[PDB]
Amino acid sequence: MSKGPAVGIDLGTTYSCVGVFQHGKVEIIANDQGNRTTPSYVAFTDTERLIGDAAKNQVAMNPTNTVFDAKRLIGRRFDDAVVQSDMKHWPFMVVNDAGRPKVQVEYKGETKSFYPEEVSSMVLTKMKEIAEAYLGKTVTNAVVTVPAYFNDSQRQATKDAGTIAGLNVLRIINEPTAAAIAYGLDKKVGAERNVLIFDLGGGTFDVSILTIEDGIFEVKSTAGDTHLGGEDFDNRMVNHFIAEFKRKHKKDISENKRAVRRLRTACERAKRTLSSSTQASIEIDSLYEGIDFYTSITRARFEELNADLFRGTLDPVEKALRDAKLDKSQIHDIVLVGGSTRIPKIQKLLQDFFNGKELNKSINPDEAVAYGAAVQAAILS
Amino acid sequence: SNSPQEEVELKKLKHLEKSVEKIADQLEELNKELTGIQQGFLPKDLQAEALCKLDRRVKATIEQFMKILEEIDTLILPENFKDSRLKRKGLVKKVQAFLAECDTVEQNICQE
Ligand SMILES: Nc1ncnc2[nH]cnc12
Repeated sequence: MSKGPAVGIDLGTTYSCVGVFQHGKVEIIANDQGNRTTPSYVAFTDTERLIGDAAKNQVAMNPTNTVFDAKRLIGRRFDDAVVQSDMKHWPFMVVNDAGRPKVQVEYKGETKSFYPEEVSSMVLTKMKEIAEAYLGKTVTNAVVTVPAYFNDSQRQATKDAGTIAGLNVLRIINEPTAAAIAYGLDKKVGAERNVLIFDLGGGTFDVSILTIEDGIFEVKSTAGDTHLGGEDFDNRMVNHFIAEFKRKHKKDISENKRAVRRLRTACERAKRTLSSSTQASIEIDSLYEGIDFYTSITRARFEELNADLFRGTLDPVEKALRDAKLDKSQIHDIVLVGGSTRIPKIQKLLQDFFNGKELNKSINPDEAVAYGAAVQAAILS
Repeated sequence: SNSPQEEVELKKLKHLEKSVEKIADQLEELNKELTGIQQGFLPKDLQAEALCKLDRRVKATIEQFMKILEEIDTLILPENFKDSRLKRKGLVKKVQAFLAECDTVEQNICQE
């Protein structure tokens, strides 16, 4: 295989994305399964090691030896408030090894412990491979992004994750900086630009304020919710259809994991449809106790069910405008990152707050970070 | 009153029917093995080890089946598509009878 170009990688909490700059445009690479984003999952079995889609797929079969959320552990000490808070919701073990956390799995019949960067490296190798498969070229050089709030330890460990993976990590840049680079807000007219990045995706909510002074991005403030994402909107849709099935038939399906699974799955699909259509229909034969569940949900209802959650995304926007010492009217550009920003109510609430100002949503939100990191990789090439 | 549009939804359900058959074959082998261990001449001490060795396969079969149901659950069939709705209901009921046999395998292995 011939030598390839440099790539941009967005190493996310739930999904990672890889892009390459070619023919004067960024191409986001689809994996072996044809997916443009790959799960941040590594599963250990009796016979093999599964990464990405194949790890995500077997989770239900093997929940204890399927690792995800390593990014939440990366660069953190075991005694970190965030580490002890999160391990209570993981089906995998996290152990204290000299103050450093380590996941504890059962791999090929043996008890194996891995540092968070070793997990994150296996994921990175997958990203590297995805690109190597598409281009038919050996990929070594890469630009990996990290959140703006990531400290020195969290940053170095991510670069350590890139190293173990066998990537010549050209640079580590911020996720808000990469999303801004993707829209070329650094190439714009005027002297100082105040950028607000609204990132609702990857099971996290990050509100960043940036200032582009002569092409130098400065992070003025950071706000948000580390446990607010798509899943919360789904939980509300799930509770709605459980209650509805209760008023319809006087039967509780919550105890049945399979009926809840089927309903939650259609609820994820019905939500996506509600971002481009004002109504979504659901037909589930023999859902619970032999009953067929044929129902529908409007965009107006989905909005009502998440009304407090949706409106609440602006508290961080107000909190970030405070800490950056800027009025809303001083914001030159708004950037939409993450899949949940596709929600028309989120776009409208954020547009009305900025007094009808246009939002930057043209670049797929899920790909905006990787798109920016790939532009950066080409520049450093 | 048969529509060409229905033929499209019938082809989807036929392909899903053949996918069920493939997973049903895997279930069939597990059941023959299970029946074989339970009724077989294996040393009693060993029998438990032989039973638990079906865990990974049974759990895979159940997941494959759950995935089949989620592919079926994406179908929107109008009233007039009477044959597709009967074919749809039939397959779900068959995958459910298959899943309830899987639960039986699970109830007979790795017990303590
Ligand atoms: N189309 C979409 N609408 C709403 N939430 C989403 N999350 C990812 N894609 C989405």
